[PDB]
This record gives sequence, C-alpha cells and structure tokens, in this order.
Amino acid sequence: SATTIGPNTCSIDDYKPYCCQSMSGSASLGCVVGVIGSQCGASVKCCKDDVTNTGNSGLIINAANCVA
Repeated sequence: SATTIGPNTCSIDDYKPYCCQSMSGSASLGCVVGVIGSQCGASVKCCKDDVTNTGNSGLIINAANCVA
C-alpha cells in the first residue's frame, strides 16, 4: 500500500490511523501512530487505542480493536 495517513482516514469510532508493520513473523501488529503526511506501506488499520502503554515504539495492538 501507499495510502497517505492523516487524522481523517481512521478517526470515526474514536479511532487512530495505525501503520501496522505486520511482516514475516508478526503475531502482534506493530502499529505506529500514523503521522499526518506519512504513508502506510504495510497494513493500515483503523484501531481505537487498545492501550497506549507497553508499546510506544509501535503500538502493540492485539488486532482486536479495529474495524478493518
């Protein structure tokens, strides 16, 4: 993917635009907060929050807090 990330794509159901760096061998998606202007090459997910702790360098989302 190469979608442009901003507080518009995922911000509806209290969501954040998460750039999940899901690669070869990733049970937990390393979803870094999409910076306005950045592009998501991997799995861009619209997740709520999950927990903004224990995962600052790429939020460790349990993949169960997003619409799609």
